[PDB]
Amino acid sequence: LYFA
Amino acid sequence: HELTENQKNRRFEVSSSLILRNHNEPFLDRIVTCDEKWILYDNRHPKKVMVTIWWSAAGLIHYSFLNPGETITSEKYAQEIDEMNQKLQRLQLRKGPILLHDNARPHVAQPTLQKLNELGYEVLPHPPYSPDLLPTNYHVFKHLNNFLQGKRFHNQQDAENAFQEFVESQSTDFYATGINQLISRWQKCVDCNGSYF
Ligand SMILES: [Mg+2]
Repeated sequence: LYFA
Repeated sequence: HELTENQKNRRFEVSSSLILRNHNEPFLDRIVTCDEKWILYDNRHPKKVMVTIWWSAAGLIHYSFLNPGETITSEKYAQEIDEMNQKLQRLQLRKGPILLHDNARPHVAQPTLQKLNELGYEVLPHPPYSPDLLPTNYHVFKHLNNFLQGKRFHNQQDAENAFQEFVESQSTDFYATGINQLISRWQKCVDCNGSYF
């Protein structure tokens, strides 16, 4: 996953 | 640049070693990477502003523009790494980060090296004359060049605002693309015996  | 035999050898050695390292123990997810670029005011002496962008596969971490008064020194780059690291710490809310950056003098001098050691950063081997192996350059900057063609800024603020719109334009997987391409680019480098590819 990727940054909020 | 016309690569010498020693330069191709270094590219081949680092490429081959990094592909095997990642196969043995994948580390792409821990990479933080960066580069500097001069952004011209007129994209159709000439005014320009330098930007430094820091990012990982997860996304944008930090970027900054070189301001009046400021000098492009290892002292300045150390302070930038500290600020970047605070942002990464907020954004990551487990193995330590690995910085991939080129051999520009500030990157490889004190007190940059001590800052990296103090904050727990490994530095990834990177061969000279290899922007094709530096993701900020082959990925982010390539797409930024496309974006700036062929705009005209009046001041530093307009140039900053266009970089901001560029960054904010990108989808959530954009960064991962650049990072993940490393494996294929290391291999192409090996395939071409350390030459460009
Ligand atoms: Mg550079």
